[PDB]
Amino acid sequence: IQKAIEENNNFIKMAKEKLAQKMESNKENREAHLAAMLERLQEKDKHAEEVRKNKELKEEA
Amino acid sequence: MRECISIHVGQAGVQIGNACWELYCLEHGIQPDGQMPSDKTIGGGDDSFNTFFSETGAGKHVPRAVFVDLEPTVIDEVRTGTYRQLFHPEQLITGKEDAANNYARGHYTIGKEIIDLVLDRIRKLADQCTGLQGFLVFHSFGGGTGSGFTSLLMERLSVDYGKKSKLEFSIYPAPQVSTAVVEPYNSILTTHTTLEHSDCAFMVDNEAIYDICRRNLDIERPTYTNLNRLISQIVSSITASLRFDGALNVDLTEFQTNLVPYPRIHFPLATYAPVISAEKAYHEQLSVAEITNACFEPANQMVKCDPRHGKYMACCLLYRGDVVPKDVNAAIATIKTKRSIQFVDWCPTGFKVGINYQPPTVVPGGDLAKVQRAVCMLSNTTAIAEAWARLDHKFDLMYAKRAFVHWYVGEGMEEGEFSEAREDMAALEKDYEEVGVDSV
Amino acid sequence: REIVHIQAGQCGNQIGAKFWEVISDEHGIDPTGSYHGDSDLQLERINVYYNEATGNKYVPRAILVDLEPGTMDSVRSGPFGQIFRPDNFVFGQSGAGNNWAKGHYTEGAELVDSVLDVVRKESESCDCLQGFQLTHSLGGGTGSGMGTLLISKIREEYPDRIMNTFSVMPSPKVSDTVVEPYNATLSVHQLVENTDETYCIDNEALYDICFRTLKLTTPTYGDLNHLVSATMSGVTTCLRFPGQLNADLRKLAVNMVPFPRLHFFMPGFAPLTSRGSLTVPELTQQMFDSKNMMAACDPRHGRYLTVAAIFRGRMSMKEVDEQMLNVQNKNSSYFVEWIPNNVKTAVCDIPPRGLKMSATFIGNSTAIQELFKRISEQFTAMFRRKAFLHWYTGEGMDEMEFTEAESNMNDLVSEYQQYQDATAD
Ligand SMILES: O=C(Cc1ccc(-c2ccc(OCCN3CCN(C(=O)CC4CC4)CC3)cc2)cn1)NCc1ccccc1
Ligand SMILES: Nc1nc2c(ncn2[C@@H]2O[C@H](COP(=O)(O)OP(=O)(O)OP(=O)(O)O)[C@@H](O)[C@H]2O)c(=O)[nH]1
Ligand SMILES: Nc1nc2c(ncn2[C@@H]2O[C@H](COP(=O)(O)OP(=O)(O)O)[C@@H](O)[C@H]2O)c(=O)[nH]1
Ligand SMILES: [Ca+2]
Ligand SMILES: [Ca+2]
Ligand SMILES: [Mg+2]
Ligand SMILES: [Mg+2]
Repeated sequence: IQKAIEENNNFIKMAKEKLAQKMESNKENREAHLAAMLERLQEKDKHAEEVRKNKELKEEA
Repeated sequence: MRECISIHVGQAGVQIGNACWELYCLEHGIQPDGQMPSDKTIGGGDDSFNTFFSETGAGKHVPRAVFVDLEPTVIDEVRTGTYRQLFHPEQLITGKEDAANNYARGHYTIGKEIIDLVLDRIRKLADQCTGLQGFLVFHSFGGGTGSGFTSLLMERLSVDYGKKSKLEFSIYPAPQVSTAVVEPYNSILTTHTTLEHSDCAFMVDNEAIYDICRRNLDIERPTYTNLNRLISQIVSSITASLRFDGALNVDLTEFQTNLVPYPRIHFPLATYAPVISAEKAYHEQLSVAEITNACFEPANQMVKCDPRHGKYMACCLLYRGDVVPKDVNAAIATIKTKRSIQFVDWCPTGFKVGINYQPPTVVPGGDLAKVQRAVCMLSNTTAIAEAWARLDHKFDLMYAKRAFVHWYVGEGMEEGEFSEAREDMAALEKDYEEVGVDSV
Repeated sequence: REIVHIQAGQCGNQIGAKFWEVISDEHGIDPTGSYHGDSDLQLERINVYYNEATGNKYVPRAILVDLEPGTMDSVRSGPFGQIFRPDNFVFGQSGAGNNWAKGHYTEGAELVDSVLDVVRKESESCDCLQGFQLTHSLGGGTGSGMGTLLISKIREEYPDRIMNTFSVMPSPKVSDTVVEPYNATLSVHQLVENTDETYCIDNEALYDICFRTLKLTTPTYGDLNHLVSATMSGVTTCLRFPGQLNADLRKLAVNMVPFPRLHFFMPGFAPLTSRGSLTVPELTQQMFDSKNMMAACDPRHGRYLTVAAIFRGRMSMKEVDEQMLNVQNKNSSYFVEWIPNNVKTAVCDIPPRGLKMSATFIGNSTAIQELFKRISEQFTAMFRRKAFLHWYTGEGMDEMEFTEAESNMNDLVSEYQQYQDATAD
């Protein structure tokens, strides 16, 4: 009987552990994807800032 | 005592649940306002129908059910529909955005936002139970909700209710009546994720239901309503042993004992007869032998596969209506002497029979005819592995090019989950191959 | 379920005005915003494109943008002009003069925040926003440069919202302006990266349709926009009317785009009939006809990755299933075999105004390659000689930035070829 209880508890524990790991990993992955995409857009804004800065360095000529 | 909580997930699960609960009401004489003149036990009772219906002091009979969808379109129809009165509003749960046929959204991105509330409502239902027996989960393989959120819920229920029984009624995707080309992906993923948390799952192939509706009911182009009403008839046959009770009744757990030789081999094939129009039924009373014969014509199966090319591990017949053991045994003898029923060498060849006396009813104005007797066969056969193979093939065609995979990775998933699920499916296919091999 | 409409530039504003005309007709909305239709099915999904304003008025969730004032005055002057939010007109004086840099980097950059504030207001009153749609042109300067930029900034503020565009492809057959290939390549460089779906409206395809099939030796921009409005009404039909399909833009995009970069669609419409002088089989072929396509591409020169067909009108849907299965099996060689069941088909039992039944066609075909190779050709014909570069370098751009856009588009074409050549084994 105690072995039966031990196996039920083991099943519950590892169900919980694997699900928690999966949800943590998914949160990390989606966060990294968004972050990469946000920083890419920011670098794009930067190139935009650079070129608009450049326009001011030719009119003074 | 021995209550069952039904959980209907996604569009398919919700609409099938509508069909099933309407049919249950008609079967038990429960009105759309929840009242049942038959029941003189006000506020409660241990009657058989109480396994699926709780009672209020005001005499309402409330389904032991909770409907969940990540978008409100489908459940709103319930809230405003004919049976709006049956359900406490807390039993109807809706999000705002759906899973867009993406398993990741159903399991992780949107599902996590509502899983705790759904579990709380399920707990509220379970706390009313004096001896809860298990859960019945209705869902589709192909939808993002019906796959991902169903899988997440099954994991969580395994945690919160231990090994307590969880049965599935799962809609297998038809190649041509679907909204999504990525349904093989979701099917494989959810089958992999829930395989350890389901004790028994009844797959319903929409292509089989569609063909049955066309051939047997002369319906040019069946709708979701036609398929759902037929599916409700099958679910009713499977659950009648739980909801009714009599001398010859055999309780679904007793069949479950025979139908599952190993924990992974828990996918029975369901066949149902008679499916016949009112026009064809007139002056065509169908005998026990005739419907029993129909049970072995593969065109009546819920899943398109060939039992005759596999081996039987179990065969159960669930009759309901005007049926007695003499006729059942006679028909079974004729079938045994005239059909290809090849059992694996390691299990007996007998047929397990149960009979409920309450006759099948039908939704008024539906296309299915009212009949005096009907039968549902539940057989564990290796042939159902074909349904896996087919799907595993479609998956393989896309994943080789990673077609559509970016939609899942974008929602936080990894290709490793895809590969792990596919390998689990391959192991399942070889398990089904192995069980059929002969001993030495 | 709410979509937010943005029209930018001359072409974008004009075809968007026509789109609103058509769909308001279909939904029973008059130029003031009142509803006078004879079907409650006209309003079950009215919030998709309209806000319900005080006094039971209906107002487009639309946003009119331009670096010139003439198109806003014309839009108000035209039919249904007084229905839009008067505060949603975001205007400028200085214009862009068919310069991509002036639309993307310098002047459109000054007006972009003004436009984004209006977008934010519209968005914050949405119960659940599903995404954006942009009507614009790629050959111009405002619609091109400023729309690409506005797309990027919207993705910054709505990274998890669907961005679709109806992008009009420049063609020498309709516009004299030489530099249009530069603008088209520069804007495609952005579109490949920041959009979920781009419906390539090709002016060459439109003029070819209007001439050879509609018998117009001289078609006006209105003649082409008639076709474009019909197409846009078709593409949005599923979202606007009740059916047996529960799909927002994210569900449809998931079903239609197998690879993130290859999201450039080949629209099609049928029937295309002239004012001088129909069965499901005929609609079905006509819709798959290379001469009903709104992109200047031959589908039989490529292979379909995914296809969606929307039928409008009361018809035998059994027959629709039959004819679609028929076209698929009798043209199997033109549907990639590593994507099973890649053709989807919807039916709406209410036809568009003026027709008993129409067939809108969306196609993700590798033949779109042909269109992208056309543009590129024109592009190089100038860049190898660095023609007119001063127009852009004067605004601050570098010459290797043109090279990046050209190589990105060449990479996109090479990618369309890769999956056209792929096989199951
Ligand atoms: O993607 C866009 C443009 C677009 C893309 C794709 C689709 C589409 C059409 C069909 C389809 O499957 C068909 C569904 N089956 C469902 C049930 N069926 C039954 O028979 C039920 C009964 C039981 C048997 C059969 C039919 C999927 C997708 C539609 N439209 N978005 C619009 C947009 C673009 C840009 C800006 C704004 C908006
Ligand atoms: N039998 C039956 N199957 C259905 C029904 N509705 C949907 N399906 C199945 O579900 C698949 C499509 O996914 P849906 O169920 O519509 O979507 P969902 O489960 O609500 O989750 P989302 O994808 O996020 O919308 C198809 O493959 C169908 O087989 C139904 O009413 N009856
Ligand atoms: N179909 C269509 N295309 C147009 C229309 N007006 C302009 N265009 C196209 O857009 C390009 C010029 O862009 P334009 O509309 O002037 O936008 P802008 O230059 O940014 O203000 C040309 O290549 C035309 O083909 C129109 O009314 N209909
Ligand atoms: Ca009772
Ligand atoms: Ca002209
Ligand atoms: Mg749904
Ligand atoms: Mg202009």
